[PDB]
Amino acid sequence: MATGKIVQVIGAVVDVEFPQDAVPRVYDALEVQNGNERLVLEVQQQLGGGIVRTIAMGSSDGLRRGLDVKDLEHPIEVPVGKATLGRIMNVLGEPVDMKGEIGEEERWAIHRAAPSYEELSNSQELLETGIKVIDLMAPFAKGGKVGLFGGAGVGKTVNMMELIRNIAIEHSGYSVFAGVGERTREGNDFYHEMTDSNVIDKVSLVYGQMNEPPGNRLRVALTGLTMAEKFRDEGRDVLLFVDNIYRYTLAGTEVSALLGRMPSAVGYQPTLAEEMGVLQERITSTKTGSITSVQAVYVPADDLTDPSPATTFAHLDATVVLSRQIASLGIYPAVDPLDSTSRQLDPLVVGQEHYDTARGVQSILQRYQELKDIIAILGMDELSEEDKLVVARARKIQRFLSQPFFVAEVFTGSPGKYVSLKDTIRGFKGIMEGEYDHLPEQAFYMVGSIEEAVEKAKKL
Amino acid sequence: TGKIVQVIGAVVDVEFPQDAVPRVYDALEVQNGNERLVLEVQQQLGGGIVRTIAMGSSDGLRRGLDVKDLEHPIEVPVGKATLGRIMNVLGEPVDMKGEIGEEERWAIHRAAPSYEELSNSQELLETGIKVIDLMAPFAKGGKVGLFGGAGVGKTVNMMELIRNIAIEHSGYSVFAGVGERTREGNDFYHEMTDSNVIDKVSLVYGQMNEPPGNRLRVALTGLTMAEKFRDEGRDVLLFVDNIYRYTLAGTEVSALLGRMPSAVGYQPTLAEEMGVLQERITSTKTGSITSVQAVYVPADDLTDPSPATTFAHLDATVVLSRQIASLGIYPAVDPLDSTSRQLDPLVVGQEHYDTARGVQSILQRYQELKDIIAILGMDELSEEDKLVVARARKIQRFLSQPFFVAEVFTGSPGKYVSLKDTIRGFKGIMEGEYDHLPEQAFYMVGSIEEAVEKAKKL
Amino acid sequence: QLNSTEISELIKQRIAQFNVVSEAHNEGTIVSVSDGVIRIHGLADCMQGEMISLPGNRYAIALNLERDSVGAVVMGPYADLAEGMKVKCTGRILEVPVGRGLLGRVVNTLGAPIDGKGPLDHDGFSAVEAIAPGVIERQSVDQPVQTGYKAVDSMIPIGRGQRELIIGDRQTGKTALAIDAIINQRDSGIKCIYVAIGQKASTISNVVRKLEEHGALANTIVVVATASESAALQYLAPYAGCAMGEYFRDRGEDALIIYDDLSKQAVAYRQISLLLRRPPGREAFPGDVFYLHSRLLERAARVNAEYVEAFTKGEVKGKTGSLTALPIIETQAGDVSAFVPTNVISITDGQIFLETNLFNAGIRPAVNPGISVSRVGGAAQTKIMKKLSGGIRTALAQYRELAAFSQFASDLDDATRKQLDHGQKVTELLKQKQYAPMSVAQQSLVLFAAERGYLADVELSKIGSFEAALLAYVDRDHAPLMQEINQTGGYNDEIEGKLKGILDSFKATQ
Amino acid sequence: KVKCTGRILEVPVGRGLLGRVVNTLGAPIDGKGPLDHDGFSAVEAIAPGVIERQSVDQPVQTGYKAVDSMIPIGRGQRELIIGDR
Amino acid sequence: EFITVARPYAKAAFDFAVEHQSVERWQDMLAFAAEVTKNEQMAELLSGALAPETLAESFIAVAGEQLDENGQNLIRVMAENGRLNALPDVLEQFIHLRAVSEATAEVDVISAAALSEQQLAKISAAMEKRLSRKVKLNAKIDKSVMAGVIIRAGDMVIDGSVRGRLERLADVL
Ligand SMILES: Nc1ncnc2c1ncn2[C@@H]1O[C@H](COP(=O)(O)OP(=O)(O)OP(=O)(O)O)[C@@H](O)[C@H]1O
Ligand SMILES: Nc1ncnc2c1ncn2[C@@H]1O[C@H](COP(=O)(O)OP(=O)(O)O)[C@@H](O)[C@H]1O
Ligand SMILES: Nc1ncnc2c1ncn2[C@@H]1O[C@H](COP(=O)(O)OP(=O)(O)O)[C@@H](O)[C@H]1O
Ligand SMILES: [Mg+2]
Ligand SMILES: [Mg+2]
Repeated sequence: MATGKIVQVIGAVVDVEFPQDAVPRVYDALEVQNGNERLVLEVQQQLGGGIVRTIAMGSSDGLRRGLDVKDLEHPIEVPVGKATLGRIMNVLGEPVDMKGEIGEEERWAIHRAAPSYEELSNSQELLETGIKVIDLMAPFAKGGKVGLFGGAGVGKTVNMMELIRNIAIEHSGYSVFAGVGERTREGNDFYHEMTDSNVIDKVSLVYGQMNEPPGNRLRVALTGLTMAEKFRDEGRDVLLFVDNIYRYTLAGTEVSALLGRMPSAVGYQPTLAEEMGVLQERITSTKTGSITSVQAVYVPADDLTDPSPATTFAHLDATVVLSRQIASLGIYPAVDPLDSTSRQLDPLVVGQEHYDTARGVQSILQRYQELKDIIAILGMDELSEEDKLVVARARKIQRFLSQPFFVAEVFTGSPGKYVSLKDTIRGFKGIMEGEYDHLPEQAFYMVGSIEEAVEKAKKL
Repeated sequence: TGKIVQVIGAVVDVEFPQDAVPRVYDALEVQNGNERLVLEVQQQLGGGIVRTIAMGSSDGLRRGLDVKDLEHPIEVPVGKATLGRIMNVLGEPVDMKGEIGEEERWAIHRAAPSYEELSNSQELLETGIKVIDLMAPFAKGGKVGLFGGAGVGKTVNMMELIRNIAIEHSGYSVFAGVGERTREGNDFYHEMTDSNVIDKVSLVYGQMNEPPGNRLRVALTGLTMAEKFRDEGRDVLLFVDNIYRYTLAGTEVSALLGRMPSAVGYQPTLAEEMGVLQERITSTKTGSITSVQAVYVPADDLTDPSPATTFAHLDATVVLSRQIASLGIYPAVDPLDSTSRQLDPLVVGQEHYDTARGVQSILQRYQELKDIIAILGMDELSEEDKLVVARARKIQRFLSQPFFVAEVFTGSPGKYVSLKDTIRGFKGIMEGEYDHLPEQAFYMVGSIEEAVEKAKKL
Repeated sequence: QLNSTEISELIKQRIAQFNVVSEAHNEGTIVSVSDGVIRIHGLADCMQGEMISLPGNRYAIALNLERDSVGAVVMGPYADLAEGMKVKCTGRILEVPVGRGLLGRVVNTLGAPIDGKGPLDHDGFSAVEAIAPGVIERQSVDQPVQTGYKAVDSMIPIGRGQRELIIGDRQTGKTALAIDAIINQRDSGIKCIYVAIGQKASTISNVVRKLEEHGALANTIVVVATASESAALQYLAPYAGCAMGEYFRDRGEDALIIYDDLSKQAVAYRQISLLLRRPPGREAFPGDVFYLHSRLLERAARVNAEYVEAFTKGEVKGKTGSLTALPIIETQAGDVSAFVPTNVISITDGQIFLETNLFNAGIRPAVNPGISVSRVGGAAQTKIMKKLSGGIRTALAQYRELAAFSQFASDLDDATRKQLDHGQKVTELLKQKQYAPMSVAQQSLVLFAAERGYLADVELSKIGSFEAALLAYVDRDHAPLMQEINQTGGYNDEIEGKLKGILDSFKATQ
Repeated sequence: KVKCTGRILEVPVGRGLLGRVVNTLGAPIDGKGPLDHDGFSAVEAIAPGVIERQSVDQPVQTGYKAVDSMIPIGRGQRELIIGDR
Repeated sequence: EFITVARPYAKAAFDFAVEHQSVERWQDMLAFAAEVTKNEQMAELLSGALAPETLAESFIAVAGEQLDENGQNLIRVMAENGRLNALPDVLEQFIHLRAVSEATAEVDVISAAALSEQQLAKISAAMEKRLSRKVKLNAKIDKSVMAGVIIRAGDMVIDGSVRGRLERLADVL
């Protein structure tokens, strides 16, 4: 039985009037017959006299005043669980994929409180991703946040696919990919590249792209997160990918402007630092499971002080920078090891040996960065006999960082490798302290453990 | 007689019969719980409604309370009776001593003296500070203002001026602490009481814990005591520890009074609210007020509307800067921005004027060279430009001075420098007779004869 | 022409009988709900600042008593509320539970426990909003508050009753220095309080279990308002922490309170102020943002014994209480010429500025001299520390600027080869490891054998092992005065002689 | 109660104003007694039209080498003096 | 114009009048108040800055033919809000609300000359089938129509006038 009446329509904002006692609550979902298609409205404010101001999860065109509105007694609810693996859905949990229907057993509301204080895991742990550069220079905390800062062409998608693969095969978790406010072309070719790599069976996709009304681009991230939470409750370790969190911030700004709230520090909404925390606070390790998150980040005008980057960096635990220079060198993954950062490189968190190994590698590479500039203007033979050795070890460290991925075989043919942390610690200790000096630099390129480097040097 | 009908933070709306509505600065009284709260009416709306600012904490006020119409403005004790004592914004005693023995009480809202009643004086006043009375000398009965951001030295300087003039001075003195730390008010009070000079200094405090109304009206209630001492024919010293907090306390209240905001948030009436106060603190033909005002500048922005509109009301403006303070060069005065009405050859003599202008000229020339030194290094400079650079750095060091009040931040003894010695030293540096000493010989010394000694010990 | 929250059925109730005040003044009804702000109709008895009780177990704070309705903010999840809910006014101004039974608990901003250990053993309730002691009730701060850090106890001394800003960029050791200053009070009679505003819950749980490991948790109260929680809780949390510390202050005891981020209390208050449609000022902050922090930090004070007598009705005769505050501020890109950082620099006494460049270069804690100051100064220090460390911060203020200007070469080598090796080794020996607090004796001997030579020629750059051997030699054999120079703080020639003797006695064996 | 005069702000004017200090309403404030004005003039008025003007071809001398040589001012000219404090 | 401010007051007055079975009396009470609102002297008083309470009493006095429930409460509530000038609209909304619950429509007809009362009764019975209400026709004699009739039923209109067809033809060309 419908009970409300549409009273206003201004852009994507719809006001509906209910009996004085039946007023919906704040985040409840209403629905309307916009012609033949049904339309879902998410309430945003309760005004006086039974009026309720909501935002349309769809196209607002065609709505009359006085249309009948039906009050669903619950927030937006989406399917969760195994049934959603390999599918594609929109904010409302509807298959935009055309493989039919989702046979979910259960549905969850996208809005809920973060884990309680006594519910968090009283421990701190690393996530072995299996990638040498990330595991060494920027380890992942199980339940932390990670930023991806590279541009395009640098292979970001292959990095995400390798993570999706390794978290499923080597660990025993699943993954959710929430694409908020990004090109539809990239989501289509990402789905196709994932089905051409047999990882689609292990990831659940949710999309709100640039062509979507503001509310979809706002709530898609909460849909992805609430699926990741159902995977967490089952006792698993989950990976959640957010394809651009800056667009989540920007869609919150658009919705705030539509509701008519005063502009904050740089025009952003006044609720910026709370809208961000309400998302990022649900991504935590718990004593039943954990959700780790990888978030592609975009910095407006290359300004690390702008309120959006400034608010995002408060939550990230690690930061991986992708550089085109490293890719032009033919090194993949193209992770820049000097700027890549993690706050788990704390000798009491990860240990003294790992910490000092990473610091040594970094010092060697940032010395090579200047010896390269000296060479570029004075020639090789100006360097002293000591610098000529640090260059020789730098050019080998710089190549032992490359790796073959199980998903990159279509490019390099190599079977792809998963490298344990202690083994890469061993390998870089070796290369760094002069051991393995007696083999050429090409013996380290695109190889797994250092024993495979010595055996390749044998074959070479 | 009337009843509260609204409470928005610091502002309160009161309804009266239309035949009894109060006037536009009268005081009103409310029984807030068990305490007694005073409201000052700011506006007469229609219908008999009146908008007021609470001279106290606003919490606990119900709407519908009865309020009592005092038919006179806020009035404070004044005169001899108020000398060795601390007072509230309402003129109530705030030290634990008994009541004040005043015979007369004055309303804190008063008109400025007439134009034919003013007086102007060239009589230079000496301070033991090199930079201040070289670059920005000020005269008996004039206005001085210390501009700076946060942490740059405004209070350590005002206290040095107090020590160097206010003790070896005959007449009375008044200190108004408008929205500053209570710790510093207690320290000042105990310093005065332990120097047996408290019998000449009258204190008022509206420190930064107080609600907006106290910080708003405390400066006026202090100016009223200064004015009473002036009208008795005396000559008075008036120290205002932060006048910016007088305008700020207005801004906080401005929006609640229903006034559309102006340029950077300030109230529309910023320049009138400031001029109505600054213009009654002046010397007259019956008496003179020599005043020192600290003037906080927010975010170090000297172009913010409040400093910009305050610059016009002062005779001597001493501008402190954070860049100089970060070099350890206290007092951190910027000599390329401090100025004075009295820095004219017909007032200070030709030698002083020429010395000050030469100092300015070569510090400005060094400013013009800094940007090329940053890029190319100091080796590209002409042979005579290296000399102006070195002499400019030596002047910048010699402008520093140790203070008797800073004797607890560093250990150095305080130094008092006479005007003759400072011009004798700067004229010596400028013409190169001290070119052979290192820069460190000039850091934190008194006269130049102490720099020549410090050079021997490196 | 706009409506003013007068609606059909409320007008109908007034139609039934105009004087509805014949009904209870004790209660009203919610009329609208938006982003945590609530409008209530009725509540003729409400007073500003009052706690209004909502269905469930929740409270709102009455901010506005307008002509016909009360504007309030909800202290908790607000989405559960709806129009027409009956609401009752408790006749209490906002008050938090307080007492010494809170020590070792983790509590919500409303004093509701958040650990699993059950209810509170609080003494009573005290108002969250108060006016600090007057100017005549204060007393001069002249007692030392000891942090474990050789750098700050020397350059930036702190004193019971003082207020030290800890300001710096993100990830520069602010919380490290704060919780280490808390840990160092484990056995010095001075209570601790840590209030975390806007911090993500993993961090707070980690620091709580870290405090528990080192045995400090039994001595501290933890107040938490995490990043997920309503803006009203984040904005009112530090006032609850201050109200909890002010109890010990007013009983003539000592407390040290740490506000983990005032730069996020400011943001929560800006959110609340902009949702209430107030005109913003510089950087979009409200006009009264200064008055937000001042009336808070002005409550950290040291009070004379007459005030403690007048407060406790005579019961604690002749002891002086104090509350020491250390607020933390985060500044973007290292600039301090910003609105809120400069607002707080204009309120606290001292200023410990932690620099990102030093922090990356390995100099930790990255206490930047020349910018950092202590406005209380040597009055806070034990006279030994005061005399040994006379003017070195201003020495480094110029050492830094000169090493920055004279980049091409060490020219004019009069003594710069000694000056800029002394000033290098001093920096190198101020370096320290966290969770390793050095008592005043260990700091004092180390400072004496750096500050008047004895190590300006020997640039050995093996300083960590040298000092770890020195402090071990003096503990095992060479000194029982390590429990005398740390009991008094005295600076005699008779003890200077013993210090020189032990100095050379150790020296002759390295 | 308020009564509306049909008048518009007028101010004293004349040669007797010459050498006096006067407030914006024409009242003396120097204390040297009343004004020897020559009637009153309207504060708000209309400037002379296009055809009533004449070309500026007469100098008004500042006595400053920097201005009179390179930024001349003529009788009837409007010259802004603009700068910082 | 204050339709939007009058909606709540009209809805409250009507929703109260049906709890007390006196819609018909309330309508004329509001009509009296709507007329007093128009006087040239009363319109001068309503503009002045009197206190809402005494301004409400200065309005009760000129209308004693009012219930305790109706005048002495509604006028006071509207005075507290300063809404009294809205009374002429609070009336119309009230009428409209009534016509909704009573399932009635005030269809208007326009013609060049009187209709035969067979035409008009057919119009009534036909509109009552087009709509789902008891219609209440009122005619207007407008000469510019010349022939035929305009039937206006709120925002719906059916135009059969020869002028409308003529100027439609003029735009077919
Ligand atoms: N003296 C020190 N020596 C070595 N490492 C240190 C020292 N102090 C702090 N650290 C390390 O620096 C890291 C960051 O410090 P911390 O988290 O306290 O900074 P913060 O001010 O809390 O930053 P934010 O609160 O913005 O995250 C910590 O992991 C800690 O291990
Ligand atoms: N691990 C890898 N091994 C080999 N080649 C790689 C690897 N990662 C990336 N590449 C190369 O880099 C290219 C980057 O293209 P693409 O992944 O589409 O960039 P982006 O995904 O950022 O748009 C890949 O098509 C592939 O040729
Ligand atoms: N001559 C000086 N010697 C040493 N420190 C000084 C001197 N002048 C100012 N300062 C410094 O100024 C700091 C800030 O205090 P103050 O000058 O009162 O600040 P504000 O200008 O904000 O009132 C003091 O802690 C002190 O170190
Ligand atoms: Mg000060
Ligand atoms: Mg921290």
